[PDB]
Amino acid sequence: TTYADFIASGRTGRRNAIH
Amino acid sequence: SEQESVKEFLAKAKEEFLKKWESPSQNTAQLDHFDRIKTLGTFGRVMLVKHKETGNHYAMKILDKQKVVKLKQIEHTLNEKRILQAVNFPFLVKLEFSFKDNSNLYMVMEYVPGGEMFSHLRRIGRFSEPHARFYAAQIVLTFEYLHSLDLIYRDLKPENLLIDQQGYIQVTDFGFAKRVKGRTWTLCGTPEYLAPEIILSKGYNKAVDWWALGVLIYEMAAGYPPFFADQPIQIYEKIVSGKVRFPSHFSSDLKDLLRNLLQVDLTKRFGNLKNGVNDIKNHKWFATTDWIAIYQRKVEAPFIPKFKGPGDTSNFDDYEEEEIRVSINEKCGKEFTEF
Ligand SMILES: COC(=O)c1cccc2cnccc12
Repeated sequence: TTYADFIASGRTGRRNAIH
Repeated sequence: SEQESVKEFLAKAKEEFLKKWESPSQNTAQLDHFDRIKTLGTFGRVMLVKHKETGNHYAMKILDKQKVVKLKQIEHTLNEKRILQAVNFPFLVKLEFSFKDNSNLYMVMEYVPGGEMFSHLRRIGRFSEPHARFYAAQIVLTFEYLHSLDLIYRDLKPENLLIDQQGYIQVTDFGFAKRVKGRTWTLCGTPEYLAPEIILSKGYNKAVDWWALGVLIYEMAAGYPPFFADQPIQIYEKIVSGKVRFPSHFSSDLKDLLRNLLQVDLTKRFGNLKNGVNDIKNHKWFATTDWIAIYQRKVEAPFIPKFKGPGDTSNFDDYEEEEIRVSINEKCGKEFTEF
């Protein structure tokens, strides 16, 4: 499932800004 | 005589903002007015502090001047403080004091004890559509306000949206906010939330905030963002592709709103057409939204965060504590003269 793929991904924590 | 119009309301907001924009407050407290309690989040960090004279709790953002210079964020930091001290809206966090010392810049804001939307959203998985709509409506009104002042916000995400004791949103982190008429060019934001025209280095305008609202609504209602991957470059490839997939549980109204906010052609994007924000406010997905009642904060919120008293931080994660060191020599004084 898409949800399972998100939860296993590396970007489920707080996301830093970029600049 | 006649009741006030939206145009008259926004004109009043602009006059109020411009007075503070043109004559910013400076140096309105100092560090030893406060007791340091705990780090709430992390060029610096935000700390829960207690004001000695009043006993009020505040959130104090501390920025290391040398790290700001090294990260090339000087002008962005000057933007942040100049804008935050001039705005006034029910869903924008209030700056109470600002000051600087030899080492740091300080922005002391109202303490919003309910924690980040991010925390609640990840824990519960996803919000119901009525719940997501309640939060989205506050962002729609907030961007209507900000954009009328020629401000672009540029960092919408659940991490920056704090929940107050009434269950309403407080927007924090104006680090990329900028007052601009026409277009600007800085590659900044958070990868998941960048509009295609930012990625493509085209020049862009306030329509990037409406794209970001589409990302936020999608993430609130799905529990994951519309474009995700393990590396930002793969996120960017998905964003510019023009393709979005929707959960089967999304209503038809939600999908229609999102196809118009997550519209890669900024000239066709809701919020950026001739009717402006009213194309969003009048959309079917918002048909149950009483915009005046949201603005007046008289709508019952989907939930109220747990609160154990003043100074309670149970709705925030724990962070490693580090001492606040102030050098005996002034750093970067010239750069931050107007702060
Ligand atoms: C990481 O930032 C925060 O946690 C934060 C930032 C700005 C204002 C606030 C107000 N009450 C709680 C937290 C905050």
